Amino acid sequence: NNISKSAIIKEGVIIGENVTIEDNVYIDYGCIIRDNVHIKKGSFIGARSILGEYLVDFYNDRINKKHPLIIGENALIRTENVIYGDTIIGDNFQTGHKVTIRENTKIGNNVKIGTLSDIQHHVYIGNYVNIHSNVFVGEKSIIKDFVWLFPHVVLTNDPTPPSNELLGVTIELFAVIAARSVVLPGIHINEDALVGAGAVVTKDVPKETVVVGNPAREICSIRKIKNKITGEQVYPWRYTFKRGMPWEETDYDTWIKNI
Amino acid sequence: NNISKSAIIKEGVIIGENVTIEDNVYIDYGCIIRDNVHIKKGSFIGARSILGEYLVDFYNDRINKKHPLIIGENALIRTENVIYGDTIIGDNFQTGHKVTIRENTKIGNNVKIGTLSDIQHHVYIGNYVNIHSNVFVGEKSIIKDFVWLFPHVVLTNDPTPPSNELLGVTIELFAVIAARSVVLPGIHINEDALVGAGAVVTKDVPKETVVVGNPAREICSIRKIKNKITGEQVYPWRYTFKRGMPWEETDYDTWIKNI
Amino acid sequence: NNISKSAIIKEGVIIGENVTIEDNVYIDYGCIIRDNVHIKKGSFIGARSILGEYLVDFYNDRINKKHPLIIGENALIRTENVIYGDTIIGDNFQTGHKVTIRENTKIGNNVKIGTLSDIQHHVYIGNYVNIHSNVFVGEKSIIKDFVWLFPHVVLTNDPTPPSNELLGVTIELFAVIAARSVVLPGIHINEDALVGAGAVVTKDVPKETVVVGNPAREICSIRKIKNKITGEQVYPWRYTFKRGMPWEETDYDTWIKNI
Ligand SMILES: CC(C)(COP(=O)(O)OP(=O)(O)OC[C@H]1O[C@@H](n2cnc3c(N)ncnc32)[C@H](O)[C@@H]1OP(=O)(O)O)[C@@H](O)C(=O)NCCC(=O)NCCS
Ligand SMILES: CC(C)(COP(=O)(O)OP(=O)(O)OC[C@H]1O[C@@H](n2cnc3c(N)ncnc32)[C@H](O)[C@@H]1OP(=O)(O)O)[C@@H](O)C(=O)NCCC(=O)NCCS
Ligand SMILES: CC(C)(COP(=O)(O)OP(=O)(O)OC[C@H]1O[C@@H](n2cnc3c(N)ncnc32)[C@H](O)[C@@H]1OP(=O)(O)O)[C@@H](O)C(=O)NCCC(=O)NCCS
Ligand SMILES: Cc1cn([C@H]2C[C@H](O)[C@@H](COP(=O)(O)OP(=O)(O)O[C@H]3O[C@H](C)[C@H](O)[C@H](N)[C@H]3O)O2)c(=O)[nH]c1=O
Ligand SMILES: Cc1cn([C@H]2C[C@H](O)[C@@H](COP(=O)(O)OP(=O)(O)O[C@H]3O[C@H](C)[C@H](O)[C@H](N)[C@H]3O)O2)c(=O)[nH]c1=O
Ligand SMILES: Cc1cn([C@H]2C[C@H](O)[C@@H](COP(=O)(O)OP(=O)(O)O[C@H]3O[C@H](C)[C@H](O)[C@H](N)[C@H]3O)O2)c(=O)[nH]c1=O
Repeated sequence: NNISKSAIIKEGVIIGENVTIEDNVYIDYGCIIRDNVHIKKGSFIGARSILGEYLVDFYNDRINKKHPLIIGENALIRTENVIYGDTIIGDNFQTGHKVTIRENTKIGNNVKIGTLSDIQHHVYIGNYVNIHSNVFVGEKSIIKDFVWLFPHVVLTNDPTPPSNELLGVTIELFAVIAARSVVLPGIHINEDALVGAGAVVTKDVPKETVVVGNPAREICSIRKIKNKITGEQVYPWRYTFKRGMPWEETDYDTWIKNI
Repeated sequence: NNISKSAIIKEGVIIGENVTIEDNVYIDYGCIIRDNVHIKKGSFIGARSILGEYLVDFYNDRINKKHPLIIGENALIRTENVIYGDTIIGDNFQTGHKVTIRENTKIGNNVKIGTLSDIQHHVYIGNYVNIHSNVFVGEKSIIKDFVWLFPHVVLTNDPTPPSNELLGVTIELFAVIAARSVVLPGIHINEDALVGAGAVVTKDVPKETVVVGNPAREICSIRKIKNKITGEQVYPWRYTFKRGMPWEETDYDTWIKNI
Repeated sequence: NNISKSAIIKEGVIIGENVTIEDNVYIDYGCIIRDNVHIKKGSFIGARSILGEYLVDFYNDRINKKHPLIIGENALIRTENVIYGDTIIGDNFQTGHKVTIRENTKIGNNVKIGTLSDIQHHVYIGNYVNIHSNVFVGEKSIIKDFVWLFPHVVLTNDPTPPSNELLGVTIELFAVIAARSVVLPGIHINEDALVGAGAVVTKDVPKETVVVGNPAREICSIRKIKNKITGEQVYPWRYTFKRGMPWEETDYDTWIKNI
């Protein structure tokens, strides 16, 4: 192991082998840090979380194989998060409570995953992605930058279950999936699209389009939407909302010029 | 601190500062009692729960600020509940497992919150409220006395997400929201209304009215409903159901005369 | 107690009385094994799980009554599962994380229950049943062999809530309930039926029938369904899918001849 003198490791913490904990990481009461886990500088790991959780192969003979987990700098991981090995999480990651993240998954920077969320294996999550409470993200899902998944959203992948050939969902830049929506396997949700709350999305959703219902149906251009309090046009949301975004201190247009 | 000699504190328990535990409180294995938490007499706190959980400001510099949490008398809090500071919970509170309750929230007396439920910040819950399994209660929601939220209900608050101006839902006295229903932001569910299972509630629901569907539509007066086993009129439910209610030992009419 | 010399009991484990742990059982960090729990040979019990969790009667006077829990051979129980007393689980059981299983419940062999699932009391689950992530199974539900419940499915039981007379759902052999579906009380889902994702099932679903929508409506024979990748007829699924099934090494027809 390699643990920094500035790291704060509370009691009850259990540490395995081939563990690297950088500078100013704080590991709260009772976490279990299994083998092959690397936590980058400045991170906070919440009470009782279990990092580098066992992949299936461990159970064959109870011998833990090597499946490195890396968590980027300055994470703010809340209590009891369970994160599998063979996964990579970028910088400035934040979570709510009791989140579960599987193996062979990649999560970008400045991503937020809320309480109870369940990220399966072989998932791709980009940067500045916001996944709220109890969202189910099935294997093979691809979530592009700036997408928002509201509470209780479920992204599926078996088109005619149970079957052998899975098709993951792809959610393109800035699309928002409102709460309690379920997306069917292999569907493409296009850029700046809006899936209304509770929808059952059975077909691809075209860019800048709003769909609602079971089955979801297109009701209009996202541009038609007016803020309910101020009467202003809302979407694309990048010009009306910037809390926690990279253009927070400027404006989208200037920011995107620079990138 | 101030801990009663009659309190039973199991092992693994971790206690912070400015903690007050009254008489005959029982704190099960491994709970973490962070600073500024007051647990009233007779309460049971389940294994591994974490009380007075850190608000966001702690993370600025890892210095825990003062945000008192008070839990009323005779709570029956199950395992692994996470409850934030700056919140008040009344007497005879009961929970299921792994419930999460945020800050700046107020919960009345004789309230029940089930397994996995997630109560966000700035929520108001009255008395004799029953929230069943895995209900998501968003910030600014106002839940009046005697309301029932069935498993997987989700109360939302961002009308055109992501946006800055939130509108909480208000659920009036005795209304029942059946399972897997989602309520849109700022909706008013009126007294004795019934939201049928799985509904997507997009408009206010008038008193004593039953709505179903996606989007929910009024189908009839709640009074039209017959018990499926006995054929008797069901609603208002206060005259047909009294298990755990304050008129349990009498009758509604006599009881309400007295209050 | 009766604990095998071959059992591996990690630290932090807490064991009560009248506990029997067979040969080659492995109990991971911090589990709490309350009284009257019998874990059969070869089982793995994940970190921080709590087995033989207290029934309601304990709380009367904080005296734990006798409600035996038995877990069959070779379980693979993941972290933080909470399992009540007065319940029986068969052999080769596997779970995801943070699953909750209530009392007076019976679970067969080769059953899988995923992350966050919540099994209430007085539930019946047969063999080779697959319950995926965050499924809510209400009391009195009867789930027959080979049934699949996809993420976020919810089986209800109070027909006109809150009421006193509950009616459990019955899911017959091999039926599949797709994700985010809710089934109303007392409904019968017949053999080899398919409930499409997100459905609101308000009426019995006839054998080999596919229903979709809110409220769910019959759209066709399950036999009409073609695999989306291969174009082949999918159902009954027993002839097209066999991963983890008892006819995995043979074929259904030969297998069922033998049983
Ligand atoms: C997409 C959305 C913004 C559109 O709502 P809207 O602007 O209020 O649409 P309208 O109020 O103009 O209603 C338009 C019509 O579509 C219906 N409708 C609106 N949203 C619907 C939905 N999610 N599902 C089904 N029907 C819907 C309305 O009932 C109305 O139908 P009607 O007048 O014929 O009876 C809204 O459905 C939504 O999803 N809000 C997000 C809630 C959320 O999840 N926030 C994040 C979590 S806090
Ligand atoms: C509101 C409720 C009681 C009405 O159910 P109901 O009395 O069976 O209504 P009916 O059986 O008379 O059916 C009336 C019509 O409305 C439809 N309907 C009933 N409930 C519906 C629902 N929740 N969503 C959509 N449609 C619904 C029925 O299919 C029928 O339609 P149809 O005959 O044209 O095909 C029921 O929907 C419900 O919510 N039960 C609560 C289940 C629950 O969540 N319990 C608590 C958790 S245990
Ligand atoms: C039942 C199911 C297989 C049928 O999907 P399907 O074969 O794609 O049906 P189709 O694509 O031929 O679409 C048929 C029609 O029914 C509609 N439809 C399909 N599934 C629907 C659903 N779940 N709810 C409502 N409508 C649905 C389609 O939109 C189309 O309507 P339209 O053409 O008039 O606009 C699918 O709904 C489903 O449930 N897949 C399972 C997803 C899942 O939960 N997997 C397990 C978790 S990974
Ligand atoms: C900040 C914080 C978050 N969380 C969890 C709760 C949620 O599951 C997840 C995100 O919570 P958050 O307060 O950061 O919420 P936000 O992601 O900021 O979402 C808000 O803004 C959105 C645009 C929408 O308007 C939404 N309705 C609002 O809640 O993280 C905690 O558990 N504790 C915390 O202290
Ligand atoms: C009593 C008890 C409750 N709980 C959790 C389970 C649920 O999430 C929540 C409420 O469970 P509960 O048994 O007290 O159920 P109730 O609130 O009594 O709801 C029942 O009555 C309602 C009218 C409806 O008919 C409903 N379908 C029934 O389950 O608390 C436990 O985890 N363990 C327990 O021992
Ligand atoms: C194997 C495994 C499962 N689990 C949990 C995750 C789920 O909640 C539950 C089942 O996960 P699983 O990988 O065994 O999935 P399966 O039950 O194999 O389901 C797959 O195959 C089905 C036919 C459908 O195509 C489905 N979309 C696929 O995911 O157990 C873990 O937490 N860790 C694990 O390592």
